[PDB]
Amino acid sequence: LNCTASQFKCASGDKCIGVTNRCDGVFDCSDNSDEAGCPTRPPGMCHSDEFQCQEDGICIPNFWECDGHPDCLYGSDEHNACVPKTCPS
Repeated sequence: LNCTASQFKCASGDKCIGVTNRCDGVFDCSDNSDEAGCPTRPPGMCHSDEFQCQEDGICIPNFWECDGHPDCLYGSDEHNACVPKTCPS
């Protein structure tokens, strides 16, 4: 018998782990079918959701960009070109 859609049916079929553990960085079931299809695709550039810092390229969440805090090595996340409004209220 099958399992719920929330339970990712592993290609092995041994364990029907949840989709929350599908591509979660953890080999939950056999053959790593949960993590086999991980579309990280970092071709030297960070993922779309993660801002790539200018000086070093270290990936940070895009929310950290122009967040009022120099998360970057040189604060390129708070780059002068941004001029964010960043209303405290």
